[PDB]
Amino acid sequence: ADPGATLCLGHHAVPNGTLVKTITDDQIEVTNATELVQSSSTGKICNNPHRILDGIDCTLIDALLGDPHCDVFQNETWDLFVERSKAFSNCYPYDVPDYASLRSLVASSGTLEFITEGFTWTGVTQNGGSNACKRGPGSGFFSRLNWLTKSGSTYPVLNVTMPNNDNFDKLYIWGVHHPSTNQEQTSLYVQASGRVTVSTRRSQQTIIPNIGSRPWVRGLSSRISIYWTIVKPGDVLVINSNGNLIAPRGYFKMRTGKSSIMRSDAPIDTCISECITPNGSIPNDKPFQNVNKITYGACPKYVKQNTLKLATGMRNVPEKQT
Amino acid sequence: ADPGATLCLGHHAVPNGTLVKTITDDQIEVTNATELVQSSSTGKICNNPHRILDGIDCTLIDALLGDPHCDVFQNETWDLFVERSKAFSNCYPYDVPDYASLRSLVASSGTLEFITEGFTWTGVTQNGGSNACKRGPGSGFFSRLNWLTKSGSTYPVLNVTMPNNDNFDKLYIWGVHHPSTNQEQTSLYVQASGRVTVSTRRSQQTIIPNIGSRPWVRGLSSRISIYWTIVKPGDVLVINSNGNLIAPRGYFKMRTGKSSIMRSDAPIDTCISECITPNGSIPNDKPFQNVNKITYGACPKYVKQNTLKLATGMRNVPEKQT
Amino acid sequence: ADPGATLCLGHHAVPNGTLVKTITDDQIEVTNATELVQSSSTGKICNNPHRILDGIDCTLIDALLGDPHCDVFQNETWDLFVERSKAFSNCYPYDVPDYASLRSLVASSGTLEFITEGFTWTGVTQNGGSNACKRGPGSGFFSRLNWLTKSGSTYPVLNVTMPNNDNFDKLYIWGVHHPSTNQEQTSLYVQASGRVTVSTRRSQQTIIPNIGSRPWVRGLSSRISIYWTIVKPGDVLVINSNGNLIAPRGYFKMRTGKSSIMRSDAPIDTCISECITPNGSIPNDKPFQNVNKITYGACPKYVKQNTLKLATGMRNVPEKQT
Amino acid sequence: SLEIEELARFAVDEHNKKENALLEFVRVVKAKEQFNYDQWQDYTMYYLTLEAKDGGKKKLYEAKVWVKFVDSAFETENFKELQEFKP
Amino acid sequence: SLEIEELARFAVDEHNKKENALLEFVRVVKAKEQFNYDQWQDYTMYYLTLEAKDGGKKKLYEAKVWVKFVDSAFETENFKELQEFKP
Amino acid sequence: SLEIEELARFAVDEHNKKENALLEFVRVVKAKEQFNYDQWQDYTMYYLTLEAKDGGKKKLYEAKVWVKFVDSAFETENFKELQEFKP
Amino acid sequence: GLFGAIAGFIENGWEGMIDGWYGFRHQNSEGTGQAADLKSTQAAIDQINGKLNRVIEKTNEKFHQIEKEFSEVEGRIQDLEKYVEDTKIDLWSYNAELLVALENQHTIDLTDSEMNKLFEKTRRQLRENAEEMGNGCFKIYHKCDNACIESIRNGTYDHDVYRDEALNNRFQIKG
Amino acid sequence: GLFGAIAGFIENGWEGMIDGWYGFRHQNSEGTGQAADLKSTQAAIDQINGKLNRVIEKTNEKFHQIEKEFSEVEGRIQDLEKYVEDTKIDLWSYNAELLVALENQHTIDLTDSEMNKLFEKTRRQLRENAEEMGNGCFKIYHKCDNACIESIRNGTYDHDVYRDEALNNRFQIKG
Amino acid sequence: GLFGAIAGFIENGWEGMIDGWYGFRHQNSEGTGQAADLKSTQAAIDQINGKLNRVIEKTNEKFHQIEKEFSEVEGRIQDLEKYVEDTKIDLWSYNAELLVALENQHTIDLTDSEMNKLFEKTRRQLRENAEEMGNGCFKIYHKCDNACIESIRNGTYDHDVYRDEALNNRFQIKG
Ligand SMILES: *[C@@H]1O[C@H](CO)[C@@H](O[C@@H]2O[C@H](CO)[C@@H](O[C@@H]3O[C@H](CO[C@H]4O[C@H](CO)[C@@H](O)[C@H](O)[C@@H]4O)[C@@H](O)[C@H](O[C@H]4O[C@H](CO)[C@@H](O)[C@H](O)[C@@H]4O)[C@@H]3O)[C@H](O)[C@H]2NC(C)=O)[C@H](O)[C@H]1NC(C)=O
Ligand SMILES: *[C@@H]1O[C@H](CO)[C@@H](O[C@@H]2O[C@H](CO)[C@@H](O[C@@H]3O[C@H](CO[C@H]4O[C@H](CO)[C@@H](O)[C@H](O)[C@@H]4O)[C@@H](O)[C@H](O[C@H]4O[C@H](CO)[C@@H](O)[C@H](O)[C@@H]4O)[C@@H]3O)[C@H](O)[C@H]2NC(C)=O)[C@H](O)[C@H]1NC(C)=O
Ligand SMILES: *[C@@H]1O[C@H](CO)[C@@H](O[C@@H]2O[C@H](CO)[C@@H](O[C@@H]3O[C@H](CO[C@H]4O[C@H](CO)[C@@H](O)[C@H](O)[C@@H]4O)[C@@H](O)[C@H](O[C@H]4O[C@H](CO)[C@@H](O)[C@H](O)[C@@H]4O)[C@@H]3O)[C@H](O)[C@H]2NC(C)=O)[C@H](O)[C@H]1NC(C)=O
Ligand SMILES: *[C@@H]1O[C@H](CO)[C@@H](O[C@@H]2O[C@H](CO)[C@@H](O)[C@H](O)[C@H]2NC(C)=O)[C@H](O)[C@H]1NC(C)=O
Ligand SMILES: *[C@@H]1O[C@H](CO)[C@@H](O[C@@H]2O[C@H](CO)[C@@H](O)[C@H](O)[C@H]2NC(C)=O)[C@H](O)[C@H]1NC(C)=O
Ligand SMILES: *[C@@H]1O[C@H](CO)[C@@H](O)[C@H](O)[C@H]1NC(C)=O
Ligand SMILES: *[C@@H]1O[C@H](CO)[C@@H](O)[C@H](O)[C@H]1NC(C)=O
Ligand SMILES: *[C@@H]1O[C@H](CO)[C@@H](O)[C@H](O)[C@H]1NC(C)=O
Ligand SMILES: *[C@@H]1O[C@H](CO)[C@@H](O)[C@H](O)[C@H]1NC(C)=O
Repeated sequence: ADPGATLCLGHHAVPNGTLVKTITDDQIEVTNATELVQSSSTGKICNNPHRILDGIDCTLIDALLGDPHCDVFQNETWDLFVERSKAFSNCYPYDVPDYASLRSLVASSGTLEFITEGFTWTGVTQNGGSNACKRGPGSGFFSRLNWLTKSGSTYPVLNVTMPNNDNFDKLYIWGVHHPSTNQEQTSLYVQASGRVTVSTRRSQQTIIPNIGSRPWVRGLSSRISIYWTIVKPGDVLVINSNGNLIAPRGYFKMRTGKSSIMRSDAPIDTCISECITPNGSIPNDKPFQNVNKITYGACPKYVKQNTLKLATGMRNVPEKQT
Repeated sequence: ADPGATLCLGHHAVPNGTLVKTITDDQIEVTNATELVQSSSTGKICNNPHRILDGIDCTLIDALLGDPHCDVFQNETWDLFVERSKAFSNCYPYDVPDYASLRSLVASSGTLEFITEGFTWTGVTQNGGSNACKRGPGSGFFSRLNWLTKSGSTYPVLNVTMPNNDNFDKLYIWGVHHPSTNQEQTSLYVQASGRVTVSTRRSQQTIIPNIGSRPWVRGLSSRISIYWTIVKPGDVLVINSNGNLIAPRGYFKMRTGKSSIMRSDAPIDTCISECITPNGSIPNDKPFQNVNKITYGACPKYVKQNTLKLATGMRNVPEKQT
Repeated sequence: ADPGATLCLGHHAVPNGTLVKTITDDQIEVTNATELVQSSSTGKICNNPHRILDGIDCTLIDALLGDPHCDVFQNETWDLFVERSKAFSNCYPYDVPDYASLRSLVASSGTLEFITEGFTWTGVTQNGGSNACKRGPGSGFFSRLNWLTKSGSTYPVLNVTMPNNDNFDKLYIWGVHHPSTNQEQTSLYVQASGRVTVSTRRSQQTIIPNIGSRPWVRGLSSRISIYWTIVKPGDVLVINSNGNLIAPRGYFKMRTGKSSIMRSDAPIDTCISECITPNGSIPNDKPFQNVNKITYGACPKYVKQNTLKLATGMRNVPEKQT
Repeated sequence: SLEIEELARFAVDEHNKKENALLEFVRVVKAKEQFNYDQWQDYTMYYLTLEAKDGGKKKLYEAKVWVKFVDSAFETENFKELQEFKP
Repeated sequence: SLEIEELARFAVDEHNKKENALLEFVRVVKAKEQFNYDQWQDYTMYYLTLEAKDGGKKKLYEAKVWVKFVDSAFETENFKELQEFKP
Repeated sequence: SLEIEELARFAVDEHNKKENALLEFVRVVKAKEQFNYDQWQDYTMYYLTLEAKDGGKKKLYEAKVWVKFVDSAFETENFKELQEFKP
Repeated sequence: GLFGAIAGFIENGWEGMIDGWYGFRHQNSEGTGQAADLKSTQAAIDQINGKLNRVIEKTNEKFHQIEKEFSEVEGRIQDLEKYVEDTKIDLWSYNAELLVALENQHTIDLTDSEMNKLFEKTRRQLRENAEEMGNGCFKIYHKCDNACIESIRNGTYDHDVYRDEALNNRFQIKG
Repeated sequence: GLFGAIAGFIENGWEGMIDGWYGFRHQNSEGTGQAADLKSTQAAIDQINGKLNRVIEKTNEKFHQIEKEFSEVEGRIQDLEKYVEDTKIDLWSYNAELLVALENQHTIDLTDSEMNKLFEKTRRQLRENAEEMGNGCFKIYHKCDNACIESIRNGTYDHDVYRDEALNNRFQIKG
Repeated sequence: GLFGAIAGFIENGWEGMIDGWYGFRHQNSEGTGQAADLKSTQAAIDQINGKLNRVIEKTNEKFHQIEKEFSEVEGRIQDLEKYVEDTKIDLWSYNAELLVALENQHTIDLTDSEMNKLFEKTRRQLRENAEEMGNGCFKIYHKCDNACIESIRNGTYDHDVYRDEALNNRFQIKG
C-alpha cells in the first residue's frame, strides 16, 4: 500500500502588511513591523520615579534667585526642572552674560541645598528690594542675594575671606549692577566706575559695569549681571569690591550627580515613567523616536525619519490569487 | 536519437578591468566600476539655476559696505557670493571682532535688500569719507554707513529709537573707531575715551575703543571695528553714544532662506549646474568627491580617498589562458 | 573487494574558549580570540624613536619660560613633553587667559629653538627677578622674558619695530602685570591704569590689567598674564605700551610639524616604542584600547568596552560528551 | 498725608539723634517726588520741605530721605535713611 | 593756489556769518599742511595764515579749517568747517 | 650690618654722581624694611636713615632705595637705584 | 533573501497560521491539515529577539546635555553648536537608516536561511526520498499518514523503512 | 562570493558578452551559440540600481556651514573646529570605505546569489537531468536543439518528456 | 553561521587538530587517521588576515589634539568640548561594536562558508558517490585506502573508476 502525498513547507502571511525599507530596494512590505519610531505623546509630565520640580509661573534661574511669587522652591532637591512657556520675571529684569553655562551648571548640580554663612560685611546696609517684586502690598526682592548699597555717606572697600576647611565644593552666585544714567550709579554707590574683584588661588575675575539708557521692561531700564565662583577643597576665596555690589548670603552646595533641565508646557500628572521628552513624556520601549531632540533620562535619541519599522517578521506575500 | 550536449553557464568578462576594494581583501579588480569620487573639475563657475553674484575686485563684507569701486552690488539678491583671490580693500582698513560670525550671518541672510529710515541725529554732520576710497578724482567712502563726527565745537549725546511695528526682523550694522594717537581721538570727537551703548529689551552691548600706533596699510594706521544688532518683532532698539560713532543709515532685511559664501578664483560662465565647489564647479552624479570640502548646494561631501570605485559589476575574471 | 568507509569532515575544538559577542546573540564562545582592546600597561615611558622631553619638577609653560630650577630645557627640541603630577611652580605665580590655547599651540610648535633679537628699548632697565625664583643663594627669575620696570623717575612710552624680512614665522611671548594694591602699580610704573598695545597689519590687541587683593601663593598675592603674537612672512609687528610690560628678548621659531603634550607620572626608560599613553606606554599591535583617551603617536583610540575579542577562529563546540 | 508726616518725623528724630539736640515737627509744606526718569522699582527719594519751631523761629529744611525698598516680611522692614539735612 | 584762497574766502565768510560783521580777504601768507603723523586718508587740516584790511589795518589770523573728506557725488560734497579763528 | 652700610655707600655716591657733590658716610641710624602687605618675592625697599658729616654739620637723610631683585648670574647682578634722596 | 528561499520560489503564504511562523502544510489521504513546527520557529524568535533586546538598549543615558534648539542667532559658536548637533543627526540617522537596512537584509536572510535550514533538514533527513519540486515545497514519495507529521515535526524520523519504498517510485522501469 | 559562485569554480568569463551580464553559452549539434538570458540580468540590474539611486541621494544638502579651512591659528576654538571637521571626515571616510566594502561584498555576493539562483533554477527545472560537473557549468544529458535554449531562457520548460531520457544515460547497466 | 555549517549539524569538534583549522578525519580498514587539509585552511587564514591587517591600520595618527579630560568646570565651551568628546566615543564604540559584531557574524559565516565549500568540493568531486548523511560529515560508498585521503586532500581525484561498481551500493535490488 503506497501513495503519493506532500509535505509542502512555507510560511505565514497576513493581508494587513506594513511597508518597510531594504538596502537593495526602496519600499517593500512585511508580515509584522514594530515602529522603532516614537512620534506619539501622551502629553502628561509624571513625577515618578524621578523627582520632578515643576514651576507655575517660575523659571530655574529665578527659582534659585527666589522670585517673590515662587517661594515654594526653598531647598526642594530635584531631578528635572520643567520651565513653563507662559513664564514672566517680575523681579528686576536682568542680563546675565554667558547664560547657557550658568543654567547648565546649576541644572547639573541637582539640588538647591542652601546654607547661610556668617559674612562680616562692614559699612554696608544689606536687604534692598524693588517694587515690581511683590508678595502683596509693599515691596519685595529676590530671596537669596543681598542688594548691597551705601550707608551714611560713604562706601568702604570690602575684604571678606571664607576658609573652606570642609570636604565639599562651594558655589557663590553674586552679581553686579548696571545702572541707566550716571545719577543712578552715583546715588546708590559713591563710585563713578565701580570695580568688583573675585579671587581664588587659581584664577581671578574683574568686571567693570556699563552705563547707558535702555528700553523699559516693567519700569526703570536698568539690569543686573550675574557672575559666579567655585571653591575647591582647601581653597580660600577673597571678595574685593569698590562698588556695584550684589554679594551673596550663602554658598550653594554642589553635587556630582544626575540632573537635567527642559522646556515644555505640559502639566503635571501621576505615573511611573522614566523618560521625559518635551511636548509629551513618552515611554521607552523602542530604540528611536521623532519627538523633540531635548531628552532627560535613559530613553532614545532623535532620528529624522518617520517610519523606520524594523521587521520583526518575514517578507509579505499577499494571498495570490482570488 | 539521443546526444550529450552542454548548457554551460557563466558570466561576462572584459580585459580592461579596474581595481576595487573589499573588506576581506586589499586590491581586487572588477568588470565595471563607477568612480564615486569626483576629483575632476571643469573650472567654470556657472550662474544658473542658483543666482551667483561674483565680484571682480570685491569681497562680501566690502560689498555690504559699498566699496567705492564695487557699486554694482546695490540690492542684487544672491545665492552664493564668490570672493576673488586677487582682492583688495581700498577703503579705510578695518578689524572686525568675531569676523567669522558676521560673514556667516550675512551669507545666511541671502539678500542685500536695503531700506533707508528717517533717523533724527541731532548735533552731528554725517557723510564723511577718506582719500584711499576713490571713484575717480576727489574723495570717497563706504556707501552704507555714516562716518559721524563733531559739529561746531561740541558733540551732544545721542538718543535714538526705532519702533519695529512690522512683522519682519531688522539688522543694524554700525561701528566703532580706533584712532592711532590721542590727537586723533581728541580732534574727531571730544571724548578722550568714547563710549557706545546699544540696547534692546533682551540684551545690551557696551564697547570702549583702543588707542595705539599700528603699521601702515595704505596710509594712516587707524582701524574701525564693526558691530551689529538684531531686533525681533515688537521690539525697540535704543542706540546711545558718547563718542566714536559710525551709525547706519538704514536697516538690512533678514531672510530665513538658503544661501552660502565661498572662496575661489575661477571666472564666470553660462551653464545649468547645481553644485558649486571652489576650484571647479562640478556636476553631482556621484555620492562622493575629492575636491575641496567647502560646498554650496545639494552635492556630495569630502572623503579623503581617491579611488572609491563602487562595483557596478562582478569580480573580474581575465580570459585565462592564452 | 568493496567496503564502506567514511571521510567525516569537521573542525578543531579547544576546551579553553573565550566569550565573544555577536549581533544575533549576547555571549558565545569561540576557538580563538585576539583581544583588540589594550587595557594592560607596562608603565615605562621610553625615549625612542620619538624624542621625549621629560621634566623632573618642571611643567611645559614654565619650561619655555625658563624656570630657575629647570634650566636644562634650553633649546632641546622634542616630540612629546611629559609633565609630572608632582609639579610645582616656584617662579611668581601667574594666570594665563585662554590657557588651553597657548599650551596647545606651543606643544604643536615642536621645537623650543630660541634666538635673540636686538631690541632697542629706551628708558628702561630690564632683567628683574623675584625671591621665590631661586638658583641657590640670592635671587632668580624666568630666563626668557624681561621684567621691565621704571628707571630714574619717569617712564617713557615705547615704540619698537621688527621687520620680518625672512621666510619663517615669529612668535613673541610677552606679558601683562596684575598688581595687588594700588601702591604696587604706582611704585613699579608711573601709570595708575596701564595700557599695552600689540599691532600687526592684520589684527591688534589692547589689554587693561586688573587690581585687587588675592590669597597668598608663595608670598605676595600678585599675578602676571601671558599674551602672544604671530607674525607672517613679509609682516611687521609694532609693540606700543604705556605701562605694565613684560617684553620678550627674542622670537620663538614656529614649525608646522608633529608634536603633542601629555600628563602622566611614569618615569623614563629605554625602549623602541611608538605609542605613548599616560599611565603606561603600551605597544600598538591591536586597533582598540581601554587605557586613557589622551594619546600621541600612531596608536589606537578609546573604546569604553573591556572584552572586544575579534574571533580569529570559529565557534567553540566543547567536546561533548564525557 | 500720613506717609509724608511719618517720614518728616523720621528725618527730624534721626537728625536729633545725630547732632545731639532737640527739634520738633510742625507740618509739611511740599512733598515733590522726583519724576526725571524713573521713581518706581528702585530708590524713590522724597523731596521733603519742612519748617520747625524749635528756637522760637521758623526754619526751612530739605531732606533727601533715600527710601530704598526692602525685601518683604521674610526679611527686614521699615527702610529709610537721611542722606543730608540741609537748612 | 586756488584751493588755499577759496578756503580763505570760506574762512572769512563763515567767520563773517557768525559775529554779524564784515571782513574782506586780501591774500594768503602761509599754508602749512601738518605732517606730524598723517595728513591723508583722513582730516587734512590746513594751517592757514591770513591778513585782512577791514578796519584800515592789517590783522593776522590762523584758521584750523577741519576739511574732512565726504563720500563722492553719490552723497554730499564740498565739506569744510571752521574750528576756531584766532586773531 | 654690612648690607645696610653698603647701600648707604651706594646712596651717597649716587647722590654725589647725580648732583656732582662730595659727601662722606658716617653710620646708619635706622633701617626699617616695610611690612605693610609684602616685602618678599618683589621690591624690598629699605627705609634707610643716614647722617652725613660733610658741611661742618650732621644732616639727616632718608633714601628710598628701590632694590629690585635681578635674575641670577645667567643675567646681570647688583641691582639698586635711588628713587629719591630727601634731606 | 540572498538564498532565495522566500519570494524566490514560494508565491503565496497562508492565513490559518496564527500560532507560528514556519508552518507545515500537507495533503494526505486522512485530510488537509496544518501544524506549526514549534522548534523551528522558536529558534527564529530566539534569534529575532537576540537582536531585538540588543537594540532596546540603544538609548542615550545622558542626564545633562547641551542646548538643542535656539531662539537667537549669534554666529560662530551658534553655528558650531548647530553643526555638531546637525552632523550628529545625519550620522545617527544614516546609522539608523543603515542599522535598519542590514537587519531587514538580515531578517529576510534569516527566514531565508531558516526556510533553507528547514529545507535541508527535511532533505538530509530523507536525502533519497524528499525530491524537490522547485516550487519551494517538497514532495514525499512514500505512503504517509498522521504518524508522518508527528515525527517530522520533532527531531526523530527513521530513514530505513521508508528509504526502500520512495526510491521505487522515483524510478520508472522501461518496458 | 561567500557562496563561492564567481571565481570559486568558474575560472574564465567570455568576451562576446556585450548585451548582458549572465550569459548562457552552449555547444550542440547545430553549432556554438551565445544567448544572454534577459530576465536573469534584468532583475540583477534592478537590484544594483536598487542600491545605486539609494546612494545617489547621499549628498549633504547644507546651504550654509562653518569654516572648513583657515589661514590663521588661534588655538582652542580653532582646534575644536578642526577636531570636529577632522572627526567628521574620518567618520565619513570610514563610512564611505565601509559602504564601498560592504556593497562590494554585497555585489560579489549578489552576483554570487544570482549565479546560484540561476544554478538552482536550472537545477530545479530538471532535478534529475542537470547533473552538475563542479566547473560552474552544467551538463544536460538528453538530446538538445535550438528549442532547448529558447525554452530554458524563458520560464517555461517541461520536465516530463525529457525526464525519461536523461535518467537513462546516467545509468550504466553492468553486463 | 547562516549557512548552518558549523553548530547546525556538527555537534563536536576535536582535540587532535593542532596544525590546522579544517580537519579530515576518517575511519578505514588501515586504521583511524587525521590529516589537516593545508590548502583549505590556507585560504581561510589568508581570508582572516585579509581583514586583520585591514583593521590593524585603524589607529588615529593624530599628533596634536584637544583636551580629553578636565580638572575644572566652566560650562558652555566645557560641555561642548565634553559633548564632542562623548559623542565621538559612542560613535566609535558603536562602530567598534558594529565592527566586531559584523566580523564575528562575518567569520562564523566565513568559516561556515568553506565548510560548505569543502562540502560542495567533496560533493562536486563525486556528485554520485559522496552522499550526505546530514550530520555534517560525509560517507564514501566505495573501497577506500590511504590513496583516498592523499588524493582528496589535494586537488586531483578521478571520478570515473570509483563512480562505477559507489552507485552499486547506493542501490538495494529487490528480490
Ligand atoms: C531715550 O530714548 C528712549 C526710547 O525708548 C526713552 O525711553 C522711553 O521713555 C518714555 C518716558 O521717558 C517711555 O514712555 C512711557 O511709556 C510707558 C508704557 O507705555 C504704555 O502706556 C502708554 C500710555 O501712555 C501706551 O500708549 C503704550 O502703548 C504702552 O501700553 C507709560 O506707562 C509711561 O507713562 C504713561 O502712562 C502712565 C500710566 O500710569 C501715566 O501715569 C503717565 O502720565 C503716562 O501717560 C510713559 O509714557 C517709553 O516707553 C520709553 N521707551 C520704551 C521703548 O519703553 C528714554 O526715556 C530716552 N531717554 C531720555 C533721557 O529721554
Ligand atoms: C612707531 O613705529 C612704527 C614702526 O612701524 C612707525 O611706523 C612707520 O612710520 C613711518 C613714517 O612715520 C613709515 O615710513 C613711511 O613709509 C612709506 C612706505 O614705504 C614705501 O616707500 C619707501 C620709499 O620711501 C620704500 O623704500 C619702502 O620699501 C615702501 O615701498 C613711505 O611711502 C613714506 O614716505 C616716503 O615716500 C613718500 C612717497 O611719496 C615720500 O613723499 C616721502 O618723502 C618718503 O620718502 C614713509 O617713509 C613706516 O612705513 C612706518 N612703518 C611701517 C611698518 O609701515 C611709527 O611712525 C612710529 N610712531 C611714531 C609716533 O613715530
Ligand atoms: C584681605 O583678606 C585676605 C584674606 O585671605 C588677606 O590675606 C591674608 O593675609 C594674611 C597676612 O596679611 C596672611 O597671613 C599670613 O599667613 C602665612 C601662611 O600661614 C602659614 O603659617 C601660619 C603660622 O603663622 C600657620 O598657622 C598656617 O596654617 C600656615 O601654615 C604666614 O606665613 C604669615 O606670617 C606668619 O608666619 C611667618 C613665618 O616666618 C612669621 O614670621 C610671621 O610673624 C607670621 O607669624 C601670615 O600670618 C594670610 O595667609 C592671607 N590669606 C591667605 C588665604 O593666604 C589680605 O591680607 C587682606 N588684605 C588686607 C589689605 O588686609
Ligand atoms: C531649606 O534651606 C535652608 C537654607 O537656606 C535650610 O537651613 C539650613 O539647613 C541646614 C540643613 O540641616 C542646617 O544645617 C542649617 O543650620 C540651616 N540654616 C538655617 C539658617 O536655618 C533649611 O533647613 C531648609 N529646610 C527648610 C524646611 O527650611
Ligand atoms: C536698491 O536698494 C535701495 C535701498 O537702498 C532701494 O530703495 C528702496 O527700495 C524699496 C523697495 O521698493 C522701496 O520701498 C523704498 O522706498 C526705496 N527707498 C529709497 C530711498 O529709494 C532701491 O529701490 C533698490 N533698487 C534700485 C534699482 O535702486
Ligand atoms: C506579529 O504578528 C502576530 C500575528 O499576526 C501578532 O499577533 C503580533 O502582535 C505581531 N507582533 C508585533 C506586532 O510586534
Ligand atoms: C511638540 O511641540 C514641539 C514644539 O516645541 C514641536 O516641534 C513638535 O513637533 C511637537 N511634537 C510632535 C510629536 O509633533
Ligand atoms: C583646487 O585648489 C585648492 C586650493 O584652494 C586645492 O586644495 C585643491 O586640491 C585643488 N583641486 C584639485 C582637484 O587638486
Ligand atoms: C591609569 O591611570 C589613570 C589616571 O589618570 C586611570 O584613569 C586609568 O584607569 C589607569 N589605567 C588603567 C588601565 O586602569
